[PDB]
Order: sequence, then structure tokens, then C-alpha cells
Amino acid sequence: EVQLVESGGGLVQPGGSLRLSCAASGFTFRNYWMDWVRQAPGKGLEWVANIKQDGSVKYYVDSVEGRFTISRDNAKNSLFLQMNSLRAEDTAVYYCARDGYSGYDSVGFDIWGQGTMVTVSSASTKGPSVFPLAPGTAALGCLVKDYFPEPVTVSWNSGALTSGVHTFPAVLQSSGLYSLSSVVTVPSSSLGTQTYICNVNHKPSNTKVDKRVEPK
Amino acid sequence: EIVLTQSPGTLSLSPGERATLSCRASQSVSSSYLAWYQQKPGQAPRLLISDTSSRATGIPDRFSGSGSGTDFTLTISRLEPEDFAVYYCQQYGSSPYTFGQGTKLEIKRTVAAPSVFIFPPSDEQLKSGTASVVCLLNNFYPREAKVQWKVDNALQSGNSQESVTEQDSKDSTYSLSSTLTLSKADYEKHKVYACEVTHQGLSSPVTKSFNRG
Amino acid sequence: LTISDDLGQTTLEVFKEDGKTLVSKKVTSKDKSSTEEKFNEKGEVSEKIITRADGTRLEYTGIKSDGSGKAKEVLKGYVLEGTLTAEKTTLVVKEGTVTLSKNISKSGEVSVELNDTDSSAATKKTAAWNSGTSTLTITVNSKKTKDLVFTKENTITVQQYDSNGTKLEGSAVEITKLDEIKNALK
Ligand SMILES: [Cl-]
Ligand SMILES: [Cl-]
Ligand SMILES: [Cl-]
Ligand SMILES: [Cl-]
Ligand SMILES: [Cl-]
Ligand SMILES: [Cl-]
Ligand SMILES: [Cl-]
Ligand SMILES: [Cl-]
Repeated sequence: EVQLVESGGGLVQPGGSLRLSCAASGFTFRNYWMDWVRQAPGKGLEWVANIKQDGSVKYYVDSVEGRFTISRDNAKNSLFLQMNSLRAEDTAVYYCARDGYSGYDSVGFDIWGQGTMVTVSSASTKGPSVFPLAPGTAALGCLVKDYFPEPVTVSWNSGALTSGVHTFPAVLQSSGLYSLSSVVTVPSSSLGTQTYICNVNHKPSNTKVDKRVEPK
Repeated sequence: EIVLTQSPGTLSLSPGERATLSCRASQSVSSSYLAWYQQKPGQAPRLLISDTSSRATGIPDRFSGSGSGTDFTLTISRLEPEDFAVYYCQQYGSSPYTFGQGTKLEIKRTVAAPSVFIFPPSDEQLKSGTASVVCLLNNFYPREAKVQWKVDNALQSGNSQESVTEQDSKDSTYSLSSTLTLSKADYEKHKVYACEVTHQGLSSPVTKSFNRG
Repeated sequence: LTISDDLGQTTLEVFKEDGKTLVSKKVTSKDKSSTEEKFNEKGEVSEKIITRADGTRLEYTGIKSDGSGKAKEVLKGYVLEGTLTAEKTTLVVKEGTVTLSKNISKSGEVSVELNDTDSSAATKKTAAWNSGTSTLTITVNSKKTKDLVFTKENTITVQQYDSNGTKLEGSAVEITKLDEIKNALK
């Protein structure tokens, strides 16, 4: 079965460098052109780099020229993207993609991988601070603030409470640290009878916090 | 460089309707070098149509591409709930291979007014010198809404940020947040903190306010 | 359906209702080659899709009464599009001020021509077409830069010359993308 796995991304400082890797399986890698496509947070798709079957011909966009290099290894069924002199505007999910147009039938980009999230910023890794949101239908929530980088997963009652749960997308504050709120809508009669645990998970900082919200 | 423009920005249709998606090119694009892509949120884009006619080995007959020269159209005959993703028009003839800005296909449902709740800053948070006041808009449609903060009956701007959820998978609704971030010193010299909400489904603006204590 | 005597042709032809006005016709030869033809209210050819043994097709669509129509040649990795006239067929690739034209005569004689609209005597490109070798030789600043051999296998191959244009160097590479052809005309 045809699929692509991407790796190499991460959080680096401006002016740094990192190497992308794309592992290919389920198809003849030598017979297809390949491409790199990135997508900024909440933005559209932008093609980045392209490579011939044998790697002799490589094309780039105007922005990344002189900084990014795309190579491949047909024997190892892999493909790479060296990214030097990284700028903040390069922060995007980079999708390794198969060209598809390898024969007589004209085909667009056949296969896309999961992508790797690269983040270019000067901010250090930060652990979130979680504060409760005390209140016919009552509302409860947990507010996580001043954390970096994304993502943060929030669960209520260790995943038992799922209905009426709204985990809001994080917003970037002026300090460069993300912030989001997870809220739950529960019947007002359930207050006091039930105990609500909110579980935040910041894997980059390895932070585990379980917070309890009571009406007070 | 060929620039592709997609219209409209968002298209609000109910399931079972017919969605027409148009993509405009700054030049003449050959019919053999145009593709359509679908990207559901949180996942990679998927190739729908190539050559403006080929359905790319696994796409149902509802999706249909057409057009030539300057204007290209993609039509979904009978919409299904999983079809309400973001759609992209792309040409792959000459580098750089450019995509359209994207069209958000949104489920159109009956207009629902939000349920508004206001949360005072946590007492633990006040010890850090920062006070965060959150006004929550829950389960409304359409996504468009207006939230303004009144502190001592004075409009606030530049100290509030908003976050919105995507369309709900169950009831096709939206939720909105509005956090007013200000220092503890600024928080303690004011008494009443209000949150005015206006919406299409709200015949009159609603206000939720609290006093410290 | 009429099969030839040598058991090599399958002429899948269909009449409208009586046997006078042709509608569609497909003739498949032994060497995996077919010629699909569609007709109009009169009976003149409206479309003509011709497939070679290697799978590369020469598709003609929208043929008018005067003998014109739309032309396109599909190849492995890229396509060439143009126009057919009662004289010859032209396939056009454009890059900047340089336009590359591929000509296919009614007798099958393939011809290639190049033109550059730039008026500068240095950067302007000129080409000479060799019939026997089937190579288009691009000349820049009165020195040869590239060789464009058009193989009988229906592919375009590029070999570059040295800094003086004395002889080609390295090995000749094959084209698999339309952008590669545009890169050669810069
Ligand atoms: Cl630049
Ligand atoms: Cl390489
Ligand atoms: Cl095609
Ligand atoms: Cl998707
Ligand atoms: Cl219709
Ligand atoms: Cl968008
Ligand atoms: Cl909004
Ligand atoms: Cl062209």
C-alpha cells in the first residue's frame, strides 16, 4: 500500500537549520517525481521544492532559494530537505508529496504524508499554568496560559466526560506564548453531585496537571 | 507566475444540496495541468480531480470538474456531511505550482443564538499579577458574532483575544471565546466587568456582568 | 466490425441507423495501436485519436468543416498542445520571448522550429533543424548551446554543448516534465 512518513521537524531558533526526511513505501520510488509542500498555521498550501526521478533537476520557490536543498536516495527509498538559515516565516507543516504524473495519464499530486510541524521562534519551551473557571445549565472550564510550543491536549474526567466539551484553539499572546481554554456545559443540578477533573498534557515540556473546578 | 483565485470565501450549504466551486486564473491554464484538492481539518490534503476530469482512483461520482482556459469549476452534486472540508484549486504546469487561497465548505443549519457565560479571574491567578476574564459563547450559528468588553461602562479594545471552534461534528454549531487580559493592579481599580454579545439569532444584545466579591 | 484478411485489424465501426452516415470507428492493429474517429451531422471527421505502439497518443478534437481543429499530443510525463490546419499541425511551447513549435505534416514528416522575439544580438536564441538526425540545435551568441533530438520513441532528449560549442558533453538526458522543456528555452 502506498504511503509516506515524514520526520525531521521540530522547534528551532531563527537562523538555525534542520533536515527533513520522507520514507516511501508501496510504490516504485525511482519512477516518480517528488515535491515538498508546506502550509502555514491557518493558511493555504504553498509548494516548496521539486526533484526529478534521478535528482538531477531541482526547482524551488523564490522565497527558499539559497537556503533549502532537496535531495533523494532511490536505493534507500527516502527523500530529504535540508533547510538552512531558517526564518520565522518558514513555520509550517511540511508535506512530502508524490508527483503522480509519471506516465501518459496526466495526474496531480497523488500522495500526501502526515507532515511535520516545524516552528521557528526564539521563545523557549514553557509549561502551562492552569486556572479553574468557576461559575438551568451551568458552565465550567479550565484556562491554560503561557505555554510554548503547541500542542496541548485537554481531557475531562480522564476522558469519561466528552459531551459538551469544547477545547478552544490556542491563541498567540503578545508574549509569544500560547493560550487556550477548555469549557464544559453540564446541567446545573449536576453541580456538587459530580466532581470534574480537567487533565492537560504538554508533551514538549512533559507537564501533567489535573485541575479541579468547584462553584465556590 | 500564475495566480489562482477561488470564489467564494466560504459557501454555507446544507447536506444534499449542490455546491459549485469556481477557481479563477490570472492567465490561461491548460486543461491538462489543473487539479482539485480536499483538506479536512487536522489532516493532510487529498487529491480529488486531475486533468479537470480524472477523479483520481477512488473519488465518487458526486465530485465533477469542468472548465477551460481562464475559469475552472468543481461541482459536488449531492453533498454529504464528510464533504464539508476546505477545497483547493491547483495548477501544475509551470513552476511555481500555485494553489488557490481555499474555500471553506460549511454546513448551513438553522440560526442558533449563543449561550453566554462570564468567568471571573481565578483567585490563584491574581497572585501572579495577571487577571484573565473570559466570556464564552456556546453553541451558536452562524460563526459571525460580536463581543465587546465594558469595564465600568467603558468599551475595551486591544486587551482581548478571541478563539473559535470549528463546526461541530454533531450539531454543526460554533463556539467562541473572548479573554480580557489585564494586570492585577488594573483589575483592582475597577468594579463591574461586563460582556456585551450581539448575534444574528439574538433579537437584542445580551450582557453578562459581575462585581468583584 | 470488419476483420482484415491477415487477422490483424479489428475495425469497430458503428453506423447511425441505416449504413450511410458514420458515427464512430475504432481500428486496432496488431502492434497495440488504435485510431478512434468520431463524426458529425455531415460525416466529416470530428475527432481523431491515434495511439502508437508505445502508448503515446496524438489526440485531435473539435475538427471543423474547413479542416481545422484542436491538437494535443500526450506523452510520458508531459503533453504538447497546439492546433491542426489543412496544411500541418503545430505544437507550441512558450518560455519568455522564445516559442518552440513542433510541426507534424500530413505525410508524417516531423519538423521543429524555434523563434525568439528579443532584439538583442547576444541573448537571442536561434535553432537549426536536421531532418536526418531529427535534432534541433539551439544557437546562442553564434555558438551552439543545446541539442534537442526528437527520438522515434516519442520523447525529447537534451544534450548540452561545451563552453565554446565545439561538441556536446556528458550524456544526453531525457525529459519527463513540461517545466524541463521551458527550462531549456531560457
Ligand atoms: Cl527571499
Ligand atoms: Cl541529489
Ligand atoms: Cl492526459
Ligand atoms: Cl482530507
Ligand atoms: Cl444541472
Ligand atoms: Cl481558507
Ligand atoms: Cl467571529
Ligand atoms: Cl506552455
